[PDB]
Amino acid sequence: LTNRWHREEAAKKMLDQLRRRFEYQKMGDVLEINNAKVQPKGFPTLTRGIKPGC
Amino acid sequence: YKMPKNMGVAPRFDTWNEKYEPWEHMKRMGRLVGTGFYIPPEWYNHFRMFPPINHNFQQEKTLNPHNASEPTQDDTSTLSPERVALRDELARKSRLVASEGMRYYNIFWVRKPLDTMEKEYYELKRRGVDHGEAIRKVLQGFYSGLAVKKRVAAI
Amino acid sequence: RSGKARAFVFRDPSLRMMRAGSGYQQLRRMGMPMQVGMGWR
Amino acid sequence: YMMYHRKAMGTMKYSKWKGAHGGISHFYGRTPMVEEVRPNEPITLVDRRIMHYVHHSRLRHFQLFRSYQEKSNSTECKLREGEMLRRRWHRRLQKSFIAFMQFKTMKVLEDQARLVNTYGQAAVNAALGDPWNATDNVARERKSAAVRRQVRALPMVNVVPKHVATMKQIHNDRFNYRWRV
Amino acid sequence: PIEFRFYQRYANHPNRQSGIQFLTHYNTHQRFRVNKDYIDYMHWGKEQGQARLPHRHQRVAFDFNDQLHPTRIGYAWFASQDPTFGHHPDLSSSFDPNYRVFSHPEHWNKMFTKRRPGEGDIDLSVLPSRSLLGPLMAHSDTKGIPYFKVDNRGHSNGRVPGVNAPFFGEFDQKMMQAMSRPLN
Amino acid sequence: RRGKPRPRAGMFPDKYRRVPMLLKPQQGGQQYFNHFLIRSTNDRLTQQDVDNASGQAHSFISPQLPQMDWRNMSARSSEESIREEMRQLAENDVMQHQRVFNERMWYEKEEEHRMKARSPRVLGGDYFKTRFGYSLVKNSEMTQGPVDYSQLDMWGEMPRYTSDMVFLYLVSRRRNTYAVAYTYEGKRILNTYTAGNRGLKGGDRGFRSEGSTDNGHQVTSMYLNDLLPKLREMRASEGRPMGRGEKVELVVRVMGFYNGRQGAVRAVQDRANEFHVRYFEDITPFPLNGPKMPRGVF
Amino acid sequence: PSHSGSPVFTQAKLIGLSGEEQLTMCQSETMALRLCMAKAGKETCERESRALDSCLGRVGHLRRAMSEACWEFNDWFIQNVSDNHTKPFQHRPHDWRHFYAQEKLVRERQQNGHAYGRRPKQFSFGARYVKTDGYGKRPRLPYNK
Amino acid sequence: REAFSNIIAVDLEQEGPMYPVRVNADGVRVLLYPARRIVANFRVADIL
Amino acid sequence: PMSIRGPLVRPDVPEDQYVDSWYICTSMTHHMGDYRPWSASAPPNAFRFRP
Amino acid sequence: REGWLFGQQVQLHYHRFPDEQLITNLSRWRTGETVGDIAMQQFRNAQPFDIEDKDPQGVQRPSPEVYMKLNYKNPATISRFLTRTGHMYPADILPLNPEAVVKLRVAKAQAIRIGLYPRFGNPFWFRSQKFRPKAYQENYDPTTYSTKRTVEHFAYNWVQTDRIRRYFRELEAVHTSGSASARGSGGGTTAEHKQQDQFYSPENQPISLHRNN
Amino acid sequence: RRFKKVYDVLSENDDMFIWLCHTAMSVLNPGDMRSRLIYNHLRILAESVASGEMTQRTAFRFFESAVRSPAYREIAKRQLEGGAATRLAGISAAADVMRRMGLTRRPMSSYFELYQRIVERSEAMTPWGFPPLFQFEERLSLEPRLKFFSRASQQSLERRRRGHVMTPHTTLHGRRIFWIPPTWNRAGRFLGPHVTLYPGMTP
RNA sequence: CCAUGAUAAGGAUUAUAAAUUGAAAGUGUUAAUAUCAUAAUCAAAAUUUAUUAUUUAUAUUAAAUAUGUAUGUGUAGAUAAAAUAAGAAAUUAAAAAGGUAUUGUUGCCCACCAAUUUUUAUAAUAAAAAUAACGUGCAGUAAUUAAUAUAUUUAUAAAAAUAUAUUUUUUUUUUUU
RNA sequence: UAUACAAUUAUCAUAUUAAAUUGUUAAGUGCUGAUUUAACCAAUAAAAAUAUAAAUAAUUUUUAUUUGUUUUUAAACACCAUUAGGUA
Ligand SMILES: [Mg+2]
Repeated sequence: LTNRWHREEAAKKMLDQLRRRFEYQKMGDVLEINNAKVQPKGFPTLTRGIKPGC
Repeated sequence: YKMPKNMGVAPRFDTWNEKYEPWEHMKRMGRLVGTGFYIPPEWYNHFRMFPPINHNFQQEKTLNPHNASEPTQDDTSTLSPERVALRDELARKSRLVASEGMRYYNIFWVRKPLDTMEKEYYELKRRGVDHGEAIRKVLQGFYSGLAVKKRVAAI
Repeated sequence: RSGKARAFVFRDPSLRMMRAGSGYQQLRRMGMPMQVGMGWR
Repeated sequence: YMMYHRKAMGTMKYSKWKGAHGGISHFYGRTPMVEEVRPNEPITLVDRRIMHYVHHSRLRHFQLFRSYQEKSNSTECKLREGEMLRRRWHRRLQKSFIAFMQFKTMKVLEDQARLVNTYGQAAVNAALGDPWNATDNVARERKSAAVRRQVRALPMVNVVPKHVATMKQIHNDRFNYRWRV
Repeated sequence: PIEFRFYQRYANHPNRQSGIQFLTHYNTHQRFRVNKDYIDYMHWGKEQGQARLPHRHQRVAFDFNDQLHPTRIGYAWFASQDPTFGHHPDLSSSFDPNYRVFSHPEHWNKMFTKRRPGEGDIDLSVLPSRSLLGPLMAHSDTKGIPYFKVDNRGHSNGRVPGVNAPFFGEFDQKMMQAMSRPLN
Repeated sequence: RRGKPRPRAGMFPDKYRRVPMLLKPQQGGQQYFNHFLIRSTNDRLTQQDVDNASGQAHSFISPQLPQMDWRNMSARSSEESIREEMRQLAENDVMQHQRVFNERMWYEKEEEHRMKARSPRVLGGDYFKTRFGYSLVKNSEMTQGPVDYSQLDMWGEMPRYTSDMVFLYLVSRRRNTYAVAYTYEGKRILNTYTAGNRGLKGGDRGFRSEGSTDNGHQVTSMYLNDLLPKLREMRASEGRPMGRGEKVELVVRVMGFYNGRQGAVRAVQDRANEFHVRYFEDITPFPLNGPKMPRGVF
Repeated sequence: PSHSGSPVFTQAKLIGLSGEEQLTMCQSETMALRLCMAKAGKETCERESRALDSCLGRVGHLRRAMSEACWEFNDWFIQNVSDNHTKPFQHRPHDWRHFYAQEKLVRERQQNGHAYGRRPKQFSFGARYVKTDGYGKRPRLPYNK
Repeated sequence: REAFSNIIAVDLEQEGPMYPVRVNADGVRVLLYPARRIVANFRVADIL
Repeated sequence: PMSIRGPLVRPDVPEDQYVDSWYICTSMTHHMGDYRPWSASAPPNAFRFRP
Repeated sequence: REGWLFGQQVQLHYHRFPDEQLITNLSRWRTGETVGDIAMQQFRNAQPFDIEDKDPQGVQRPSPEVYMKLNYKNPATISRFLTRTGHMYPADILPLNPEAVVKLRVAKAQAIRIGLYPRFGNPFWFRSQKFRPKAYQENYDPTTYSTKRTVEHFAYNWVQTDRIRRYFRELEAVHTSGSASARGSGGGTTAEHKQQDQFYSPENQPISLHRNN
Repeated sequence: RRFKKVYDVLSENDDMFIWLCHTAMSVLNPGDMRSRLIYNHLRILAESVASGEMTQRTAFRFFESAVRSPAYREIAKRQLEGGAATRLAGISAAADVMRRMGLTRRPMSSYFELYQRIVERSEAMTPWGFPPLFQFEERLSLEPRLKFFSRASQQSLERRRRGHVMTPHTTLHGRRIFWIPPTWNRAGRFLGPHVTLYPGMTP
């Protein structure tokens, strides 16, 4: 009776609790695509509409 | 979908013998030697005088299971079914006649009692004695000979 | 299916030339086409 | 409703069972198996042998499969042809095993002949249990009694597999937890 | 796959597994297109290899080490030859060239029904009846056709030295004198 | 451990892997070995003395000479002796399928022997040819001469019914099992006892043990134990009262191939103290081709 | 081992070891022990236990012999009975398309060469008995309609 | 080493084919015919 | 197999000649490759190599 | 290239040549050990059993008289080739002739319609057992469909050989013990055995080496 | 590694033994090996196989298709009933060819291998029947232990070993012989293979 | 603040034997990106924070100053540890079976929504095609009640449900009981 | 811009020599009542069983015409409703 997305999330969490990268490295992982730690930066120049800090 | 694991490396079942056919090697080596700049090997130097047989086409190309391509590997008994039945009946009636010729290994340079029994049976058949009576008479003759041998042994 | 048919091997050049025994050029050389125009100047 | 339908023989206030029962009944002409139970033959064993027969004959499978749910003619033909092909392939596989077991039996017989050669025919018969010590008839009678009791062949029927009622019953003839297409 | 690349020599389409064999006696060289005899792939090929190949009694191509079609006779005529020579292996008393064989797809067809063990369209003309009803109904006080002598044609050929007449000369197993060209 | 099940003791290495094999177990008591060996020798000597007193511990050799058996040799050299030896040889030269002594073969031949202990012109080939029927008799494989009517009547295997037997229907379904009892005329003696009727349906072990042998056994046993006084009072009212502890003749009729069948038959056998079962029948409507059943998920 | 290009999932079932289709041996002694332990009696039937153990002492050696014979059979099967995942499977209906194509060809040729792989229309359960006059009761061929 | 294992040779008494030979190794149709001179693509001509 | 190669990870030489190395999980030898037999340390013809 | 029986790659055989036994036992032949041997003498030319169905299609049965008698009026012969529940055997199990199956189905339909045969089951299943072939466990059949009926005979023969070996080894042990006792404990046992082997050990009368006793 | 080297040096010549055994046994009717024609055929083919100039499959085909005698089948009808000839002459010729040709330094090794590879195979199912694909070298082959006439055909080496829960961590804690010694950089806590933390007492 | 790298914890199958029951896949401090930065114990000090074995009812505060709190039927839920000089003993590991993804499920892909625009057309037309980021979804991709074909039907959209026919659905042994 | 398919086997609409069509049987309590289902559920509920032997391969199918929507007792049953039924 549960919905598909909730079932998937619960199953993933249960597998995580109950239970590779170096063996197999894909192009995205090598070039830092999938990695959420790497994030692009913006141009240093300040905008005009943004609220002033502090 | 399901595919056999070794289907990719499966050998071609129709053309995996043409590579190893002796005639292909013979022709290629003949051309190579005839070019004049190749030292002939000993197998070529010998088999040029004795080329292989011509009519040994493999079953892959013949596609006929009842074809006896290889004379060496041919296995077809020369005995007719009537002869097979006759000798089987004689051996079943008497184990002495069957085993006497062979024993541990077939001695091919000595006379066979089963062959002599079959010859006498054929002689009786053409004389006019039918199957059962001829078999009984020839077996009784063999037993008379064996009795003579045993009497000599006892003496 | 959308592709056309392709021969397994070539067609023998001798047979291809031999089948041309009644081509239009051969007919013209034999003079079968009757002339009704002016032709060349 | 057919007699094999899911809602057949239902017990309800408004539901009255069709047909006459007792003596000459609705099943009087439709009873497939009738056995006269006799003393020293338990009815539990009679039922066990009947169930083993109808299971090993792959007949209860078809009965349940056609009765509980509706399956298209294409599906039934597909399943039956798959079963036939698998059975034929298994017979082909088992023929090789039978041949190799016959060869192993020949090897065992050859080893027995080796033992006969190295011990003597009479010694091998005695080891096989020849009644060479049966001075009186009672000595051989004891072994005759033993083999007479051993000859008695009890029913070789075994316990039938249980039926598993999976959710929504994708397959109704399912008797094992193994998943099937 | 080889079928995807080469299609002039291989057909992977179902219903066309019969092939393009020209060595049959049928009205067309397309075995999958002919409608005389239908291949039973599941049981055929016991002694003829593949299922699509023609039967042993319907072959028109012969190997070097394979026996040809035996002559039907329907020994008496070998008195002049070796007395111990038994029956000639190339002489058969019961040999039918167009002898239909039982095939499930054509004779025992079950695709219309649910393919249950109890049903299936069957014709009994393919195989001679084994029932004891046959001889009992066809039992007569008078003798049979060979005694009554109702046949006037006899053998199709006028005179056969092997069958009709006594056989003289020497036997020729391999076709040597029968396959030769006159120089005169 | 780290939120994981503890592995079984088999996975762990040997608990006593660091002790010598002679320690586990210790074989102490070496000093008694010589004493017990000497005691054994002494008592064996005493038993040997007893056996020698009973009989004789003497052996001797007979110095046989070869010239003495010339009478036997002359007797064997005779024509009659050779003839009988050759007759035996011919008799045993036939094909023999007995490799070694077989207990099965010996038992069969002895059984046949004990069963035995307990118990002009020859027709010609032309005659056989003209007798066409005799050829069929040769390979008839059909009963010849007098034939028992028990193999011809079509009701011999069929049950023999009486007006007194009570027919007990045991229906087993996928999720239910119930037993009912009717008389010969078809009157329903007691109300039907289903799994839902008795409460087993829809409880613990739901959807799995509803049709199990356990629930079927329980419902059938309860139905029988409730029916028995009802059957007694029904017969008493009908005017044919039950006898003093009479066995009630029961005809079991079971339908359904589910699990609620073995439990039912076991309950019947457990209540067979009074329910004397006379006939057993199983009934099942095998589908050939009928109306469309409700569609499955597939 | 892969017979006809399909690997053998289990070879223990062929032997019968640890399976339903086992071999019955010393059934008389087993029955005697079962009856003795079922009856109330006076003491545990260690004598029947000794008899059964003496009967089945060689069962371990027999099982070892059959296991080594099964290993030798597996070796021979790999040697020459199979193809090691080389040939196409022959255990499913869609691997025998040619046979069913021949069946369809026979039916099509029977029905004037018009309908290929077509089945007669479904009819009611009592179609031949409840349909009125003027309506076809017995189903016809897909070409006959 | 593979080329030396699969090396072949031809009879040069004729110095060219005397009949058209048409084959196909991997679907590529190849035709070799007698001609007055070596007329073919650069690579196949160098091979010849 | 150990039944052939013996349960040895080093040549059977007295531990006096072997030193436990540093930064490497193996034992090394101070006199590299020059292995004195057991009888070298013991007096000539010594019972159980005793002094 | 496969065989038709079970897809074999080679021809089934045990011995192909008339002299391979002599080649294998050449040393024994020279030493004269095989003057009266039996294993070589009888199994030199042994060949595998012809394990195949001579009539796989199914046109062998029933008998012609059974064809004649297979009518609607007699349910006894109909029940012979009909299951216990009244269904027809599949061709995989019981391959009847096509004439046999069409006769059986038409006769069953006629008998059911008239009332001579029940719609389910057979009233002659027990009486048709004699006509039905019986696969005796005691007598082995080379062409059995099942492999258990062959493995049981293989086990029987192996157990017989093991019985021979066990009987002879125990007889040897008994005779050796008797001879040692007759010669005497002191006289028979050697000095080494009396000094070292004459103690309790895992091989010589040990205590129970197992727990939970 | 020393035993591996010794095994390789001993078995370097096994291919010729395999081919000679196949020629001796598989060929049903090779004819009369004593005849100099057949002897020369066999000797030349064996020399070619030993030199490597011809592969075993083609050499076997040459041997079985070489010219022996006109009307060979008709002549064999007189002698062989079933077409199977005695193997004594074949084995004698196969030993004589290797005795004459300096194949191996020890003359008796050739004869012993030829005899043993036959007597060991004689007790196997279908002893002289070989599938065409696996009979000789091919793209798809068999395991060295499962080859037909291999020197390592029969073995019962240990193939099941018990493993404890700490095995994947203590794979290198036993008496392992290290191809590369563990260092502190790789293994944080490991004393070495020569240490024993629970020593006994010895006199 | 941010200002590249590097050691940890985490036991599930190479076993007795002359032997060890702790892993490489990474843990605050360590070696290239800068662009207001004085945050550092030398005593006597300020719980709100996941990752910690405390002493239970005969005798009780002396040396650097050193714990005043919670007696309540060994008592809910939830949860921790050990088969190694300790003491524990018969039911257990050991099958098959997949990419439309290549950026490889954090993936391709689907219509609708939204935005630009092209072609046929001049009729208040219709149809078709191109497009990297939006919105609604998750339809398909062994893909979460299988998929394919035709017919009907519903409609925010992929589609969904039925009737019939198929498997480019991954598969599990009955030769007359 | 002009400049050489195939014809030995090609999966979306090119069917054309083929034996069909029709059988008249089965099932009939009301009784003190919990059947089916993952769950809800609706109202008498049991049922329809017969085949083969026989119709030429052709020279104008150039030619009629034909391919699972086919209308009524039950069992199945798609839109829609939501306490839950309709509908091939
Ligand atoms: Mg989805």
